[PDB]
Amino acid sequence: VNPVVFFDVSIGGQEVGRMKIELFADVVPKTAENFRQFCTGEFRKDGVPIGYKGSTFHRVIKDFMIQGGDFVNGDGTGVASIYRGPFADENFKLRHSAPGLLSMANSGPSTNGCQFFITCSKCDWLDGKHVVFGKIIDGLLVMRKIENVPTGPNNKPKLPVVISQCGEM
Amino acid sequence: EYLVSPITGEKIPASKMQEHMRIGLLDPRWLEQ
Amino acid sequence: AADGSVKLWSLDSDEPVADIEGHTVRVARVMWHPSGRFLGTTCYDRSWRLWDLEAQEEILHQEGHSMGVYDIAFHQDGSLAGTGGLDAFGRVWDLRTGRCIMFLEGHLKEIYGINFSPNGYHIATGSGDNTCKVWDLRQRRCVYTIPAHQNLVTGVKFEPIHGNFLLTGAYDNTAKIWTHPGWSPLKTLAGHEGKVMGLDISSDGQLIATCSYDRTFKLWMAE
Amino acid sequence: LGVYLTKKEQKKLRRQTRREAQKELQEKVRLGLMPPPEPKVRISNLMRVLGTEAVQDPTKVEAHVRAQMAKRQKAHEEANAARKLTAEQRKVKKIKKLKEDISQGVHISVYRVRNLSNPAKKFKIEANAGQLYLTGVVVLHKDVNVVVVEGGPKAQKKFKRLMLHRIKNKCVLVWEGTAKDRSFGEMKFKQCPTENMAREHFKKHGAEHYWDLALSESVLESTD
Amino acid sequence: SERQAEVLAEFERRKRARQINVSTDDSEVKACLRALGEPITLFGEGPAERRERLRNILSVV
Amino acid sequence: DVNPKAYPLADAHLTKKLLDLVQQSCNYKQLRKGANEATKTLNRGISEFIVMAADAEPLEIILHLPLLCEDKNVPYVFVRSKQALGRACGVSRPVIACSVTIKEGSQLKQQIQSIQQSIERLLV
Repeated sequence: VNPVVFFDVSIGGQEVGRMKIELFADVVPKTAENFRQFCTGEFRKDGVPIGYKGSTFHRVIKDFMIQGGDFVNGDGTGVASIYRGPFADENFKLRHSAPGLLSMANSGPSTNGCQFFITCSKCDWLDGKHVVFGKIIDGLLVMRKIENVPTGPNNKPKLPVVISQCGEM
Repeated sequence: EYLVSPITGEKIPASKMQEHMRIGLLDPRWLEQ
Repeated sequence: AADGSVKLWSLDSDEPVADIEGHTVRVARVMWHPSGRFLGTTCYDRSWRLWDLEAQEEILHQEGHSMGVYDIAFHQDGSLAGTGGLDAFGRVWDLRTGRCIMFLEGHLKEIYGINFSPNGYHIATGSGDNTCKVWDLRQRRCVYTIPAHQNLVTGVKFEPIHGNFLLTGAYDNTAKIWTHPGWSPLKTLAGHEGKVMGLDISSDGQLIATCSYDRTFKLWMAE
Repeated sequence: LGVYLTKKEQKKLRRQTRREAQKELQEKVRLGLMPPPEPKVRISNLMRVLGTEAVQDPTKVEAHVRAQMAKRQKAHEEANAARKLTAEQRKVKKIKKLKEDISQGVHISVYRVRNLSNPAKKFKIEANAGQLYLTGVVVLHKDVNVVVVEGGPKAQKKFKRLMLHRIKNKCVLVWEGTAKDRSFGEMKFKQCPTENMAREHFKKHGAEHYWDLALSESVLESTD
Repeated sequence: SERQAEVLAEFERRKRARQINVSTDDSEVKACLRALGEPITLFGEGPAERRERLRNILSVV
Repeated sequence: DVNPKAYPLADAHLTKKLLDLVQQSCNYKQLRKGANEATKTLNRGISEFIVMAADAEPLEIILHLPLLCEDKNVPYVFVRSKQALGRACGVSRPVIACSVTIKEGSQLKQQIQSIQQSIERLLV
């Protein structure tokens, strides 16, 4: 079966619920392994469970995308993975023509890191540029509330929307 | 095989007996430390 | 041997001539038929196999016992064969019909020594419960119980000519020559430093060789 | 089957249980469930804990200290007696009634004594058969005492050592084996001056071979 | 006062937790957590932390 | 079953008494652990019986013990689990060979003879 993950969204200090995002390990085993390593973690840097726990969404464009998950810089420029740096894309068979799909956000080819982006709508231009790491099987209301959050300059949210807890379901 | 636990009062598989005794009495102050 | 293979050896060659396979459990006993063509092999696989010299095939793989067949004992005429199991049960099967006739129930431990009488009517089964049940094939009941020793009786064999005396050997380092009818320990064969595993009587009845656990062979000659 | 935790493992388990109980008490005292523990004062301790109050009212302090000592003894004594109550019922009925688990096989020992004219040895054998719950019988005849005892393995091991070492003309076990079920009733005595009357009584339970073995052993002893 | 009641409730919850038998097999612990719904891992918790969380859940439940 | 080499393998009823007596002898400072110490006791003529497991990895590292027991006239029997034998020896590590040694005036003597008789009954 495909691995299922879970992340509790905390916007402005208020918990908006948990979002169950199942990663497709058949079409993307490397992205699913990176998400499983960032979910709980055993030892990443000097015996510390480094991952997406405690990170925040740095970009929220309403009805376009919700990108974040940068645990290095926090603004979306951080790049970290289980393969000791950036890795290549797994496959282009997954498409972003459906909302709720969580893809590996990157700045180009073979630059996929810890930053993940939840697609709020169908993006035909995002097909082929980034591979979809998984799909949100539950908790679409929290993702819709986080995508409808107020965004300041360069789609930066004015309210702190971070992940309080993350793990495997 | 199945064995009775001298530490828990429950039946356990014979293959897990060594680990069962090893971690069934892990002193919680070790976790605190 | 205990590997399950049967080795047919000759009186001249040191190598076995025929390797009869087909058994994975420990072959406990192997006894040829009195005719000479058949050879019954009893193993711990809860069955008993029959082989042949001109065929070398599985004639009858007759199961039925709840435990493994320790010893097998055919009759002097070859019409019946009494197989003894390790679950204190003894079935007398027919070599011409293929069905059980007599159930030798009554023992407590596993039967180790079983041998039919040459008269054609008695059958002596020795078990590990320090007893020995002599039953009759015509009366169809247990005629007598013989407490020969205090250990597991592993050897029970009468005389092959008439069967006037029965030699019972157990693990108590002594053998008793209780007459096959008389059941009298006329003489106790002492001197064995270990357990008496096997024993046999000669064709004439003047020598009795009994193997022991001290790796020696002791004969019984008249003086 | 069961497993045996090692000595170090026993020490660890005991230490963890004691620490758990101690923490239970400490957190009860922290939250005010129980009153805070009072200092434990003995006679040699009286001048260190109650020193300043034992000059004003020395005998009241002595009485209080001895009352505390008695109450500590009162609890311990009550605790030991309370657990001891278990034996009250679990004694001659649950700490002495075992029966050696004689359900699937009865060990039978047949001894042939040459001289058994003393009633004290027969009374001791009957008391050992009734105390160890071992069934059997004893047949008397001219220089032949055939004592058959069927019971548990522990009772047979006790009777083999009582008759051969604790009782004194020679005693030899003629047949030591097991049987399917029981053949003889309670421990009784029966004298038979003739061999046929003893053989007819032994054949009533299907144990006629015990008399024939005892006659053959006497014949083999008188022949050589 | 309700504060005393809740402190006593927490104390008896811990006391029951001290006497609940929980399997030491990690696979069985994960299966039990899956059955009872709570996540397998929380903020990078270890197997011992997983065992403690299962014990707490069984105590409350 | 699992190991045909386990000729002296005991059954469930007997192995309980074997392990209990091994533990009792350990409590009486009467037990030696390991194949090497069992061999040493057999050479010294101090062991009255030898137990071993039927799940040793080669199974040939304790297979000389039956030969040495026959040489020294000492009963031997096999059990189906090394871990349980080690636990009965008071050792967390698995033990594949244990020896029970002769002592003067020991109170385990009767149980020693009982277990030796049962072991002898198992053989053949």
